[PDB]
Amino acid sequence: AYLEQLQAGLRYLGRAGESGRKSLDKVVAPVNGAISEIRGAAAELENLPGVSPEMAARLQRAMRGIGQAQGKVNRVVSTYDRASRALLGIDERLDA
Amino acid sequence: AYLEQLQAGLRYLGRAGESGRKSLDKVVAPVNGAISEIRGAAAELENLPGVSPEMAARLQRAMRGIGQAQGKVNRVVSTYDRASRALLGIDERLDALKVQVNSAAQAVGKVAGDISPTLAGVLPSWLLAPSATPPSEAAASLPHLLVLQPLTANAQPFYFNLNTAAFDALQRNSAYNWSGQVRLGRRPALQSVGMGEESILLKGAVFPLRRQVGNQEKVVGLEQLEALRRLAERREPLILSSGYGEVQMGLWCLVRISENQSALLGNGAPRKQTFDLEFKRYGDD
Amino acid sequence: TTCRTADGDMLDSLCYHVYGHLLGCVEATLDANPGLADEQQPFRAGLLISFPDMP
Amino acid sequence: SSRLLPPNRSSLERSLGDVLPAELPVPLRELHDPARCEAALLPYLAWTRSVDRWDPDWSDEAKRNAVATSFVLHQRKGTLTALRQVVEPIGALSEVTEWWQRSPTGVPGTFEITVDVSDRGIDEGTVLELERLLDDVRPVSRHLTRLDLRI
Amino acid sequence: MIGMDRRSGLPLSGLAHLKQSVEDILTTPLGSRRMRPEYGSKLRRMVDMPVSEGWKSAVQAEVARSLGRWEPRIGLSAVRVVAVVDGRVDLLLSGVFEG
Amino acid sequence: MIGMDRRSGLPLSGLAHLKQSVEDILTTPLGSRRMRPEYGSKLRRMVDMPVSEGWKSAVQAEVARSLGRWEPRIGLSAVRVVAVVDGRVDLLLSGVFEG
Amino acid sequence: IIDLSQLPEPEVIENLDFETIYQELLGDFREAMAGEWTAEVESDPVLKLLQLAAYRELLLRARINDAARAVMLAYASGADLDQIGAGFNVQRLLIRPAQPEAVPPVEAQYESDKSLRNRIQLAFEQLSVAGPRNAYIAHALGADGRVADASATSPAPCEVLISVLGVEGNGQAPEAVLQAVRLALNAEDVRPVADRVTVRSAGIVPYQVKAQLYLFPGPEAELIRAAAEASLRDYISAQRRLGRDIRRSALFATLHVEGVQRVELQEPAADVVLDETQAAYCTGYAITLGG
Amino acid sequence: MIIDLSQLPEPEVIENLDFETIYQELLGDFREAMAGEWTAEVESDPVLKLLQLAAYRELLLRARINDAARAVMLAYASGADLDQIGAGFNVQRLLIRPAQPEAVPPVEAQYESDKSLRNRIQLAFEQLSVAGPRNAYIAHALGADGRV
Amino acid sequence: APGHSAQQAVATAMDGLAEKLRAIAILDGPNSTDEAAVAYAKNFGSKRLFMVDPGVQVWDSATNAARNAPASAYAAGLFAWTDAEYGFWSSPSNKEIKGVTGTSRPVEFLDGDETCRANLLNNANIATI
Repeated sequence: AYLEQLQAGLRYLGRAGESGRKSLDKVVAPVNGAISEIRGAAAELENLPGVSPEMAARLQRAMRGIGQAQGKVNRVVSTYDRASRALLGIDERLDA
Repeated sequence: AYLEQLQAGLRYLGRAGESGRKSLDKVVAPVNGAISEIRGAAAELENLPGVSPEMAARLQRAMRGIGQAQGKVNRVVSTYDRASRALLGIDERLDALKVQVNSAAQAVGKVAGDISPTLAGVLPSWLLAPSATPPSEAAASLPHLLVLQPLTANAQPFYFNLNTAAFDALQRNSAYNWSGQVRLGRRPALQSVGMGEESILLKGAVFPLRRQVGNQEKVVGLEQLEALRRLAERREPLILSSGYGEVQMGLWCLVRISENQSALLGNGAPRKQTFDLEFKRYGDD
Repeated sequence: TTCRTADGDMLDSLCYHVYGHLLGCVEATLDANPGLADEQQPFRAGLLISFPDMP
Repeated sequence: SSRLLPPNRSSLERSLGDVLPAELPVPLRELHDPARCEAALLPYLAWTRSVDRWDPDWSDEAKRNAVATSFVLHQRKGTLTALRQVVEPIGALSEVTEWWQRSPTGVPGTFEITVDVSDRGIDEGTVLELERLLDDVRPVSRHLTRLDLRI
Repeated sequence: MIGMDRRSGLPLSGLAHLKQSVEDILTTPLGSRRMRPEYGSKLRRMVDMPVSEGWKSAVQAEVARSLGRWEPRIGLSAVRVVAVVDGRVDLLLSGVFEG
Repeated sequence: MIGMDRRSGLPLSGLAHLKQSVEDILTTPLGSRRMRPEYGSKLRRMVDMPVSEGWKSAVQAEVARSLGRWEPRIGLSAVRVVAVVDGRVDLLLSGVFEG
Repeated sequence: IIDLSQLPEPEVIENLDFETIYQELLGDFREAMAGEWTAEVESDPVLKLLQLAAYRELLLRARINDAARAVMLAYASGADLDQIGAGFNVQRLLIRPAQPEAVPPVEAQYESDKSLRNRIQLAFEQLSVAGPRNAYIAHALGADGRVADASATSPAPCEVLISVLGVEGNGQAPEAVLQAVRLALNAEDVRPVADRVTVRSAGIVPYQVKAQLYLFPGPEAELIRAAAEASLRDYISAQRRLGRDIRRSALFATLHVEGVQRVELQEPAADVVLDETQAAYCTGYAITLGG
Repeated sequence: MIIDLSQLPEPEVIENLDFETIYQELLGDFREAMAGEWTAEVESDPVLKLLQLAAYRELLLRARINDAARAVMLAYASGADLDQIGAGFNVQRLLIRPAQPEAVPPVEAQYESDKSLRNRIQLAFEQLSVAGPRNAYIAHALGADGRV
Repeated sequence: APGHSAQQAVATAMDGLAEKLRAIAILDGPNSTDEAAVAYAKNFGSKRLFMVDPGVQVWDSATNAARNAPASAYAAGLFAWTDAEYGFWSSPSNKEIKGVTGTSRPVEFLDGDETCRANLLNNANIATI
């Protein structure tokens, strides 16, 4: 179900790294909505025989985009104080 | 009863901000005589349907004046000590003028709104826009000797030819920074510690009565060395563009202009202007 | 400092002609202008921009 | 766009100039105009306008005027002049009672109102709503629950 | 440096990218780029001016400015009129390679 | 800058205010203003003097002083006698615009 | 007074995923290259531009949605209801603000969200001064040591029965706090109407709950058992906030957290009723596990 | 008793923009996406024609959202955007001088400025609505004139 | 003849008067589309005619809107600005027009011999803003 999973997975991180401009609490729910939801494809893609010459360039189109989504979150988060980030507790969450 | 109220209300504040020059106690009684008395119009003007095109410009004539009355009181009061003002206790009283008069100004603005801030200084998109067409110097029938051109890239360049300046000398000093360190028993060691100042010095003469080439009904001007001055007060480097060896010379800031204008006319106009420009190479990356 | 366009005048060109640079000079123009960015960027001939000071 | 490009451009740049911006509508000013809200998010605006009673059976012309005139209704709750307009989708403005039409100094109960409602669109049902649709306009103790009707 | 071609989208790197780097300088007018107003050449202002011997030295002095800004890997040598047909002048843009 | 007209009270801003700004300089004598003694021109002292070629250069040198004080947005170019009728000389006050 | 800001999110613009945005851009790219498109044109530096563009309006459809959240009172966050409450005459007040008794320990505090949002929701119910059913409520929320009000009338007209309930501890509100509503209702009521102020207009019966929950064989039973009261101890404080009923299912559904497979209830035989007049109080709870 | 709009805190959705912090992201999203196959960051490369469109047209769409977010807030809307706030609260913009001229130059229909709508939209609450209490029977009894 | 040169009878009158006068006649096409002005230029070929078809519009103080000027007199003021400041031998095309706003037709232009509305008019011996 990776055709449904990762493309929806990048949609959460589009809300994560952008609804965090001048606030903290709106970051945690799409990040929780991604880590337990990108796992739904990291466990799904454990066993595939290389299904198509297509259908996996789509995975390369997605994982480049999710690779851009880490850079947007981890730079918007890094603009904050550490003490305001420690009370929220997403230092031990963005590593997931 | 606002026709009786606000016009009498400004009369108290005329006593407030003026009978307070070298004293404090004469301020409090007209200020108390205004705050509980401008309220008599701020509660009166709560319900008016916009009664007249007149009768509320009078309110605008009054509330501009009461707006001037806050500025007179709050500056005369501010000349005093805070401790002499705290013993009187009108720090917690002049703020009620910021409550009642603002409630009165909001009441006037509901009945009669303000005029729109009309616009008369609306210009087209030209008066701050450079004429990007090249001048008549660049289209002349003379090959350009040297070209000054700045970093803004839209400003008008200066063209050296027989119509404008036409130097005939070109000093080009170029040092190289080798620093000597004296050793005791031997020759002093030399180290390359940089590049040093490279300079270009342009001599020459402008004769501002010789007519332009081909008799174009136009002479070499008196303006035509002051254009070198205007192009030099830009605090800006210049690209030199010759036409013989390398064409892309570097960034060269202009440092010195010194003309010797003599053989004068009646109104001070010279007919020779022997100048010497002097550049230094701006060290860009 | 209100200016009026032509049918081909453009925003980053205009506030470069007014200010002299474009670092922090376009979005400050778009800030103090209601409905300017909603209009198409090749401008029409009769829209007014009030260029603010200190971009 | 393709117009923002310089005059020298390939057909590739002119094509990528028409795709890479990828303009979008901004439906943000439409959230507070009840006549321009979408029908799927209209009761979000009915919440912030504090529309007390709502029916998922009305036409949108009867749903949007309850939000647009939610100010004028909630400004004057004790009046009759918004009791006339609170019954808007049930089209009815016929008759209302007052003190001096009854000669013996009012009813025992100091004149609770028995208003007249005249509906013609819906005949089946349409009674059980009007004793509670008119409850917010009615004060808590200025009236009693006595009511009059007409079909 | 490896860039892509303007037409056909193909990534070409060595010296075909060098030639299209120059022709993006020469044919863009000033201020046509977005947020880069000091980019391009005044050669469009030199379009449809009479070919005098001062027009030649004003093109050499303006190609050298515009390539001196945004093309540091090219040392300009000379610009020469080599033919004239009706309107169509043609210029041998010769320059050594640096960088 | 937006000012009002001298006659008729109308607020005129762009360049009609520029011309009446100059004619408040040229026609006020020095010391006629209140608490501003170094305002105005010595042109009233030049009234009813013979029009020589040194009178012309003394008017150019005095308009340039008086406009240099209280009119910085005007760069003076020249002052020229263009006609002479009985007593009435008339001067083409030409100057470029700055500011 | 029910919070709308805890529902699933409304999308004013649709929020498509990354793939159908990308294929929509290629359909725009084939039509723009019409007549001169070749398969060699869509090279590697060309396609990676289109993968950027499909990523940027994924961040613009997320920007329009996040802007449209913070405009509606449904899902509006802090320092932005002050822009909305200024349109509804709602300003946050000071609950012991930054008075420096000692200068480095600054103690600044404002009104929080989700009750300021209620005061914006109660804005239009404060315009009518002729006293509808909510203006007696919304003007009685001016005090601090109470909770919200319910209005009713059984007797003869112009006799208002309002039930002033209060959340400060064990049940009964003080009578000195009860006198503040008549100081809060002087120029807000109607002048002929006359209210009686009853604090407990029906009576208080003591309630408890005793639940023998089961948790999964798995994570620790210390923070998950205590997380059941995180949705319960704020639920009991919200019952007399509306003055409305508790159910048997209120004692079930407020104990389901992440990691629950079955629950159990003994304290009611059947559910109790709490009308607009009737209210109650819960004394002390004991929720353990059966395993 | 209304609060001034000049003491409100700044909201969440309004953002200062930068062309560089959009364009340096588009460099920092495309350079890693090429994996070293594209390395000509000279401006003459025709991707930097287009990344200066995707950072310029995005900055216009980032500004339209800031333009629309000000248009739905009372402390920032102006023009015909306070008309939509005014139409919801039954407040219309005034007419100081009337619309129709009798002469050949057309007299402009003089409306009040938008700085006075913010006076009138905010005073649309503390307003005579209904004569409930003792302070409202008398203020609704100001229909006559010869009276104290 | 500003406005009175879309008619052929006056454009032929300005034609035959030009070689008597040793001048050039700056006529203008109609303000319709491009092929209405390309086919209007095919009635001539008489060495003395310089046609500028987009009637450019100018801002007005009284109207407070966009006017409609025939744009044949603007090319005459540009030729008088050219031959006195740049010389008559200089080509009076690439120079600035003052007193101007947008044109009555948006006329696109590129580089590289496209299907542009600039190269279409110029190859039909028609000048254009």
